Amino acid sequence: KVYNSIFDQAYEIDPIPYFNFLRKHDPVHYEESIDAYFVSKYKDVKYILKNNDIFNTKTLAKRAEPVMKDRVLAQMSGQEHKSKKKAILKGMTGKYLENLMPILEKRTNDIINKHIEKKEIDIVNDFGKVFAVQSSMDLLGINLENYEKIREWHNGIAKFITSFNLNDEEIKYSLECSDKLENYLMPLIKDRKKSTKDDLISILLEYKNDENSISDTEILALSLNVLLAATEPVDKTLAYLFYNLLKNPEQFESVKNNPKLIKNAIIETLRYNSPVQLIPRQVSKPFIFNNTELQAGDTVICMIGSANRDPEAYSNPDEFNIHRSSTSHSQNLSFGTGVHTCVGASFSLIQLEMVAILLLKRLKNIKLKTMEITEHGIYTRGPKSMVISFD
Ligand code: HEM
Ligand SMILES: NCc1ccc2[nH]ccc2c1
Repeated sequence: KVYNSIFDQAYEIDPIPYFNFLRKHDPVHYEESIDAYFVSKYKDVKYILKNNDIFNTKTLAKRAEPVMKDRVLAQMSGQEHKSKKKAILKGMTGKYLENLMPILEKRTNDIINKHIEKKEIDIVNDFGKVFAVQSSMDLLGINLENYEKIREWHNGIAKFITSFNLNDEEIKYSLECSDKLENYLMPLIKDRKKSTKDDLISILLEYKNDENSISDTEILALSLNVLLAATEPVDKTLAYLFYNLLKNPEQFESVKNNPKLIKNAIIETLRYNSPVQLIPRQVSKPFIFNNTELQAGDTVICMIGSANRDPEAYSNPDEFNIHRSSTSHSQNLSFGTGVHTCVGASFSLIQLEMVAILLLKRLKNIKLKTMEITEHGIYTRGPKSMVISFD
């Protein structure tokens, strides 16, 4: 009936032609392999995410609980969601943020110092994947000793969350990974209870729901939620940022000349190469977009990358342009919108600006070595490698 499928081999290699086709010819597109509709236009994605009652987050509960071990922020609503969301934000704002950022500068310079004498560095594999997990561990309060194993287990859990047809042996490994992370993490939650530090895990322990407190298994689930949420997109976005700047030498120079433009470059990178590509919701009642009827219990999947390149929301949407100013410009959907918008958005922009500015300060006469990237992932998406040389 319809011959263009999200799961075509061509899609993961280059989804942009698919974005353009779907928005123009099938904006609410059914995929029988996973019994879900993919939503490609900016207007409809925005509407879905802004109407949490019609499109709720219970979808993200069977695709999460197996590894998260208890309730995650997305599953919550009402006063509980708002107050716990505020608790998490407390660990990346105020005094917690003032303390964290010097530490993330250290993380960054320690990685740089590991590679500076080789005169090249892989922004994906040498920097991004290491910095991303370490920064998440520092946010939480986890000692960097076992960070290599933390990365391994994180990868296994993330794969279960971001995948669509896992086989039985792949599933069993993702679960093992989450037990090892639980086995590792629960003892530190039990130690943090007594001696209390100034980190996010202690914030969660001091939480007061009137006079109640989240169970340890729920602190673990929320701690795992932050670990997964903060790690995955940081690597990808840093790589995309430097790739796009170097592929547009004139814009790279504008940033070098006015470093303030770096914030805009990060935002444009998040729009152009959205590292979180899909956001699922469950339909709570009969509903219709364009011609396409949806029923209660159906699953819709917002295509963030498609929406962020919608010509109805941006002029020249498929061009990287750090100087976009609000013929047509909209707020991008890379952090979502509405009730469940990313709690880490402001911290992410601050952390990414710090790292980019330090890389630009210490690596002189940067030159691209990976002339053509190859990207992988349809749920979370980024380059396999992104190597740069420097003096
Ligand atoms: C460039 C970096 C990041 C991007 C692109 C990103 C993207 C997103 C998106 C698109 C959502 C919405 C998911 C939905 O509506 O179902 C989300 C939610 C969330 N993100 Fe991020 N995120 C990033 C960094 C972070 C960081 C650093 C944290 C730190 C803890 C974090 C924690 C969360 C949490 C807890 C949620 C759930 C929000 C809620 O349910 O109210 N993320 N993120
Ligand atoms: N907070 C960003 C984010 C959103 C969805 C995700 N699915 C797996 C990891 C992950 C991270």
